[PDB]
Amino acid sequence: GPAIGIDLGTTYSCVGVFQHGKVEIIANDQGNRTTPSYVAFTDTERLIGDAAKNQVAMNPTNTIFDAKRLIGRKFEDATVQSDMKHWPFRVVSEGGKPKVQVEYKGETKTFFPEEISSMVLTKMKEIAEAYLGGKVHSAVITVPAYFNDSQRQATKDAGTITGLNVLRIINEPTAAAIAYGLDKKGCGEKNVLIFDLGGGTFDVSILTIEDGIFEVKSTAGDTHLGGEDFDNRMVSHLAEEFKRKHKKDIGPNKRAVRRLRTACERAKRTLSSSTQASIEIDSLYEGVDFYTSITRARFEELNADLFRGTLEPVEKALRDAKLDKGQIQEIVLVGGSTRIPKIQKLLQDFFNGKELNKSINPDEAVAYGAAVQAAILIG
Ligand SMILES: Cc1n[nH]c(C)c1C(=O)O
Ligand SMILES: Cc1n[nH]c(C)c1C(=O)O
Repeated sequence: GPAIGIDLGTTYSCVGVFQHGKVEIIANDQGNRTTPSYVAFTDTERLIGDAAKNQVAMNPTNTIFDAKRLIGRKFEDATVQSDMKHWPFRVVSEGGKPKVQVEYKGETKTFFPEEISSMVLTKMKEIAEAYLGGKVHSAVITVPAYFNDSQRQATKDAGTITGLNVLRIINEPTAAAIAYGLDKKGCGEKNVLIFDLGGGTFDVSILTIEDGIFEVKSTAGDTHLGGEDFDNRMVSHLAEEFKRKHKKDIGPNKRAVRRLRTACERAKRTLSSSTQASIEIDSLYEGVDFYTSITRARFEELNADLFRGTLEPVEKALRDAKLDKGQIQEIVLVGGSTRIPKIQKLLQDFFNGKELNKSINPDEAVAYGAAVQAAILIG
């Protein structure tokens, strides 16, 4: 082909290739194995991916993210009207469809959600082409299992605009199950729970798999819960610590809070493999450094409700599928937040000690399965 898989994610995207019998997940030009689903418009240029996310603080009204929350919807939809209230960018209506409105080269422009997503897809396509050489022609692109046909078709339109032959739109939990070979493992029916906790969304899906055929039995979750919520908890804790030690409230100061959040995001990643993380911020406020450290136990304490709370969508997906938790044959971890040991422990204890499918980087599992599926389709 080449055989290409794209996870077009709400805040991050991932691209993989199936080559010499195996998947390789592809790092972008900054060496990052996942790429922000971000597009920024400036006085001179259109930035995509890491370049767009890196200047977001400097240009928030013209930096688009979350276009996946708009794609395939109507402007009048309850979710659109609700989501709009939390974005720093303007959303407007054209023929009843939402468009983002930005400043670009000193003029006002509007873009359909599939136009922003096509720009993200083009960046993923060029990432794959730098890695492979030559041109990428086709891709499997994934969507959430709860997406309707307008959302699916608008995702496909993004691919068409990019100039990709979209071989198939497949469900994200389905691609994760394919990554683990669960359609080929021990071939009756398998009940598979996919536990997908990303940066800003939480999706639980129950699939059945039989003779290589997938059926979505139930979906549950929280469309506004992710890793960013855990970082908010750490930011409040550490802002209070800075106040206690240095008698300075950084709360009213946008830059000090943003820099604290950057340190907290990085600390949280380290806490997935170490029991402590060090914060090293130079001149956080009024020339006062903030060098400190945080333990894993403290991180878990600050997030006790949020982590334990992820089991309620698990219980609801089971009740909707009319399954007892003992009837799940496979559990798959997806999304960067599933690396958190306390989340893995809670999920494993809920499932009476059952081992978790977790050996694939969870932020890459969806693109990994999409790349396998692409290989099958091109043959
Ligand atoms: C680049 C690119 N890919 N898709 C679109 C719509 C664009 C653009 O217009 O810049
Ligand atoms: C990487 C990483 N390690 N731990 C976490 C929570 C992540 C992530 O990507 O969110």
